[PDB]
Amino acid sequence: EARRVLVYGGRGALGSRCVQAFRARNWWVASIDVVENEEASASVIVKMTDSFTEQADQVTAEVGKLLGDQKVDAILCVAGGWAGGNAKSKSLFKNCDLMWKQSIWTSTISSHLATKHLKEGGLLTLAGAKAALDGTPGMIGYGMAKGAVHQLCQSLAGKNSGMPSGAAAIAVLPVTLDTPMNRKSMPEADFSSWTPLEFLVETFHDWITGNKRPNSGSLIQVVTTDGKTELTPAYF
Amino acid sequence: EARRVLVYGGRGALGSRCVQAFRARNWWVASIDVVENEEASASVIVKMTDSFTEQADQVTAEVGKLLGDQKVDAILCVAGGWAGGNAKSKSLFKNCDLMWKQSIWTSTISSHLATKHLKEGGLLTLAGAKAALDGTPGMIGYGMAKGAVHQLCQSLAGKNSGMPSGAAAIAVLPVTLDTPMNRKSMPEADFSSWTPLEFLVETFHDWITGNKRPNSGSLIQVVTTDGKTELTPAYF
Amino acid sequence: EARRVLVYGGRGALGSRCVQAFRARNWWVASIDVVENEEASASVIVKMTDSFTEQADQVTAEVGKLLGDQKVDAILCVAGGWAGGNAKSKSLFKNCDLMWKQSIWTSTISSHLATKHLKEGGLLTLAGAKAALDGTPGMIGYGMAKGAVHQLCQSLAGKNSGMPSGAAAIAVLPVTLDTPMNRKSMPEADFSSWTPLEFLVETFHDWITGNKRPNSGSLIQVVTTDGKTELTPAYF
Amino acid sequence: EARRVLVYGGRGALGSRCVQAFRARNWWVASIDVVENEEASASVIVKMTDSFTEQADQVTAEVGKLLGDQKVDAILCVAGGWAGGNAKSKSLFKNCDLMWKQSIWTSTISSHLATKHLKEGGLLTLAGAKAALDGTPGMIGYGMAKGAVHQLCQSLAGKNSGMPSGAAAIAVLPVTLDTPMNRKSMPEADFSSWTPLEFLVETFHDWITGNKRPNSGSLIQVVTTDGKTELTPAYF
Ligand SMILES: NC(=O)c1ccc[n+]([C@@H]2O[C@H](COP(=O)([O-])OP(=O)(O)OC[C@H]3O[C@@H](n4cnc5c(N)ncnc54)[C@H](O)[C@@H]3O)[C@@H](O)[C@H]2O)c1
Ligand SMILES: NC(=O)c1ccc[n+]([C@@H]2O[C@H](COP(=O)([O-])OP(=O)(O)OC[C@H]3O[C@@H](n4cnc5c(N)ncnc54)[C@H](O)[C@@H]3O)[C@@H](O)[C@H]2O)c1
Ligand SMILES: NC(=O)c1ccc[n+]([C@@H]2O[C@H](COP(=O)([O-])OP(=O)(O)OC[C@H]3O[C@@H](n4cnc5c(N)ncnc54)[C@H](O)[C@@H]3O)[C@@H](O)[C@H]2O)c1
Ligand SMILES: NC(=O)c1ccc[n+]([C@@H]2O[C@H](COP(=O)([O-])OP(=O)(O)OC[C@H]3O[C@@H](n4cnc5c(N)ncnc54)[C@H](O)[C@@H]3O)[C@@H](O)[C@H]2O)c1
Repeated sequence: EARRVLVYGGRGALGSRCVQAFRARNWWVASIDVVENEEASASVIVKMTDSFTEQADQVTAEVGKLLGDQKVDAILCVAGGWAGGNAKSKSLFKNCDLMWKQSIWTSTISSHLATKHLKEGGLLTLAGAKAALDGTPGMIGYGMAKGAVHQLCQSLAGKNSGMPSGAAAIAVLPVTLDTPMNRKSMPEADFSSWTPLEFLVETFHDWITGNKRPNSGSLIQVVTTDGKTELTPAYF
Repeated sequence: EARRVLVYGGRGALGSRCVQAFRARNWWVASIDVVENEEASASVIVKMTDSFTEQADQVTAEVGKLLGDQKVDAILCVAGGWAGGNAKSKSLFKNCDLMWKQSIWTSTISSHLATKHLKEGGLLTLAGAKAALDGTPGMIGYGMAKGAVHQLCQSLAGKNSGMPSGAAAIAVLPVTLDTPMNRKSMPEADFSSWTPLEFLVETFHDWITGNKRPNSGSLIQVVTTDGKTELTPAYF
Repeated sequence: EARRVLVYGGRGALGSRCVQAFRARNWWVASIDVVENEEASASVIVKMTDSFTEQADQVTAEVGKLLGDQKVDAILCVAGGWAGGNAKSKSLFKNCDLMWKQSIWTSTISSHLATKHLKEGGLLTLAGAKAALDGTPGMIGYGMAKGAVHQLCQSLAGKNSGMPSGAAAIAVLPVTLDTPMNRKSMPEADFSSWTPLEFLVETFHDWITGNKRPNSGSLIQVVTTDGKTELTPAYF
Repeated sequence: EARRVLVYGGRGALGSRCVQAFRARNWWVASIDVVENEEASASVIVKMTDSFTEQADQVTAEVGKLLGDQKVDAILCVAGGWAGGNAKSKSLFKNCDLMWKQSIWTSTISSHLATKHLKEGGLLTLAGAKAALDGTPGMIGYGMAKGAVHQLCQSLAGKNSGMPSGAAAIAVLPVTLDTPMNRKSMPEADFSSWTPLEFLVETFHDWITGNKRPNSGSLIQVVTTDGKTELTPAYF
């Protein structure tokens, strides 16, 4: 059930594949990002600023004029990334602002675009990370941004949150996805414990089209061991 | 057993009461807030800026000079505030920008200053909220903020976080505090279910001065019933 | 407010999604169909027979054993199915026999169990159709099978019926539920007028957890215009 | 203006009287029922079976053999009966089954026979009931069955049901007919209200001979107050 999709983080490794395969199946796919994704039906360009309200208003404004009264089947917020740093760090403040702008800013503008552009029965997927289900001493910024996003699921799953009737919020919780960049930077890493980008496209495919879709509020873990990926509930 | 205290959020309702209880015991108290505290030993002024890196680098420069080589006993992060609104509200991006600046920008800089300026065995307290242990649909922004602080507290409590030996990070999680503004906003409320500011200040002295302090990464729910307040832990 | 639910029709398209969401809500869901449902907490297997009292006594008996002295919060009766044909049709006697078996046999056994097994205050939902509120000249068996279910919903709402005190028998009148088979079967159709199953699962959830439940003997029309689904009262 | 007629249920209280009277007129009258009516020109005897398709294929092929190329002028389907019991009852299933057999099966086979045999401009009359225009809590099987017959009658009045051009299907809906066994089961009732079979043979005869005929799909309530009996439209 799905010929309309919004991918926040459209040019980034996983979002890019979601743009590629939903077009291979003739869905209209649109990419919200800091750059244009030429393979998308359309791209919306996010404005670099320090003002959350200023980037928030320009993005919500231009998805306004692009969709008009067209609702979407799914918004997949897959924007995100990584920066390390413990609390004693040099870089703690540079990385915290990078992380907050990458997951807490993007998941909050997407949530709003959900309450306005999203179908009843539709789907908002949020980008969590399983590291954050506990203390992340070595990456304050990361854990904080993604633990914020897991609390946000619980809230959109809540009575009177703004989510369209029958639509759902599901935070996907990876350990390490498997991108060319990750392979380049973490060379001697067991790539067989990284999830393939395709298993998440496959998963958003079943979920978007009613197939075995998990309750709103759901924090779904994605663990790959030796090539085999597993989806497991986490409870907040 | 303690004498040197930082209060982040020093001119707020709990912040002022901490300067007063402690100043009148002849503790050295410095206040950090966007304005001055004439009843504190010292005042650091927080520069209004949308740049988290602007403000952090500043507070860490000014606190860093005040203290020089003196390790303080306890840093109390009691900055904060409150703003409602679900994902559909029009003022959401503004109300989220406030709640992150008051609760996410301030609890992070205080985690940083604690790795740099805190005594071995000393204490950092962060201000969380019991409401955000669950989903907060009627207040998207506020539960992201406080949800991120409960996660930060788990992080500082762990291996190689940056905290000094024997130093505890503890999050206090109130349901409602008895303030003049709560009275004036929720005028027809049952004020006996509110936690009196004085309970927390009596509690901050007990944990500060060695007597009865809990573990680092403790989330301590603060609940007051018919004037009687008990404290009970939450697990993450 | 509901943990125990019987889904008469547990393997069909809508009743299936009801065993999924409610077991993921850790409710006790017992499927009642012509085949076991492996996701349910229980299965009563309806023995195929041209004798009404044989199907009706083996179901009442197997469900009567399965629960014993326990009462259930709800009996969702979503069994039904469809076949066409006018009064001249050579498939008339086959189709008619199947529709009266799928909707009158199952509605009358679900009634009877509610009087014996529905918790005081509980829900029974019967499966109806918007179509059958007027004449159905192209599907005689169907409009005559649903129309009898609409008249049953009223009799249950009547004084001295057997219905448990405080309980409600509500009927649901859909035009087209969006489902797998309807997209494989009706393929150039406008899906924007088709109800997403996830909206009826959420509604069943409201009505079962006491929230916005309509009165007993209500004919609720479910109608989706442009993706927005609405519930309106029909009067018999 | 009419001389061949089938009387379905033709051996029962109004069924017998339509035979006797249309015969006093010399109309060729055929009686369908589970015993032969020796007063009519030809009697079909319905096989007592559980399979709807077994009985329906047998009654259709016997009426079919008897008439061959002959179109009839009016099928008066006056078969039926009565049984009590609300949804909690012991006898619920037996009587539901009996009432479906008597009033739902018989009426669906009449309708298939009118499309095959009724003349253009001819008449099909179905036995409905005032009681079932609303809920019937004490008699669940009876109101389901008669509620099924009211719907069928709008379906047959509709476009391409298969009814011969100009023909009509009109449901008659009594409160109580004055019958001998009604006098035995109800010995003290005010019979001045019990409609007399006679008034419906008088009326069937007018409708059959085009005199003041209701439109097709009309539902005629028949209410007798104290010696006059009025026919008034009911609506779906
Ligand atoms: N190895 C992993 O990729 C990995 C590991 C753990 C968790 N997950 C998480 O799941 C999600 C999917 O993984 P990913 O590889 O696609 O992340 P990613 O880093 O590859 O994608 C980042 C996207 O965010 C965009 N961008 C950055 N800030 C933006 C902003 N404020 N507004 C609009 N665009 C912005 C970038 O242009 C980019 O398209 C991520 O959020 C990630 O943190 C992934
Ligand atoms: N009923 C309540 O007031 C209540 C209930 C539950 C939780 N809390 C939480 O408990 C804590 C203390 O309670 P409070 O009522 O005294 O709050 P408060 O607002 O009265 O005091 C906090 C002070 O922190 C300052 N602060 C805001 N932004 C800052 C920034 N960017 N840099 C430095 N300081 C900044 C504000 O100026 C304010 O004066 C807060 O974290 C609050 O959210 C309060
Ligand atoms: N588009 C639609 O699917 C649509 C439209 C209008 C109304 N409805 C009505 O809403 C209800 C649910 O829709 P649906 O698509 O899920 O129906 P469905 O046909 O897909 O499912 C009916 C299920 O109940 C079972 N059922 C049939 N006879 C049974 C019996 N005698 N004993 C026990 N179970 C029996 C069937 O085996 C099947 O698993 C149906 O009753 C249907 O009539 C559906
Ligand atoms: N008090 C009333 O007389 C009254 C009230 C309301 C409605 N009506 C309805 O009007 C109709 C005619 O009135 P009635 O009193 O003469 O009913 P009746 O019981 O006296 O006669 C009905 C006849 O239909 C036959 N019928 C039952 N099963 C049949 C079958 N399987 N195949 C063919 N025919 C079958 C019965 O054998 C019987 O011969 C009935 O259906 C009745 O329910 C009558």
